[PDB]
Amino acid sequence: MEDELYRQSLEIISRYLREQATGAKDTKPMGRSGATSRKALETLRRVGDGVQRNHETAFQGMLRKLDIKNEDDVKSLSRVMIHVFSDGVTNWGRIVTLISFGAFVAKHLKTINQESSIEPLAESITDVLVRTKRDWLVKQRGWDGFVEFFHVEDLEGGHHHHHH
Repeated sequence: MEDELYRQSLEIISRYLREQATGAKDTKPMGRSGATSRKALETLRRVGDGVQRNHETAFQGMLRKLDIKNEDDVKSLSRVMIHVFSDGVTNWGRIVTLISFGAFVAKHLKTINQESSIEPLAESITDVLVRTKRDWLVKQRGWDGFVEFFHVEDLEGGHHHHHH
């Protein structure tokens, strides 16, 4: 029921959530795009951790009244995930914030034994991503554009904001 682009992104996000949940690094290969998914994953984990550090005090504020006890709560998280992009602006950092918050909830899920909820949660992250940022993903090469924007394997700058 997915797209090729959906499966690749789903795999990347799925791994990061499982790694954060298990408190360790995973062993699986990267989905579809060997290099793109690799560079995307390592960038996601390094910057996502930082986002969690500064945002943790904020996320816990909602997480306490959320507490996912079944997939239906994840379906509710989807509504929040949509609002995470409702800023109107671009900011690839929000893409990171989406996946980072997903991992932040995922680690809580494994803590409460709800690991089965983590995977459909990762699908929810990818679902909203592909639902609203579909065109941006392919047009700006999403993951390839993500790594240059945050300047990991980049040597130019990535930043080139133009409004019209």
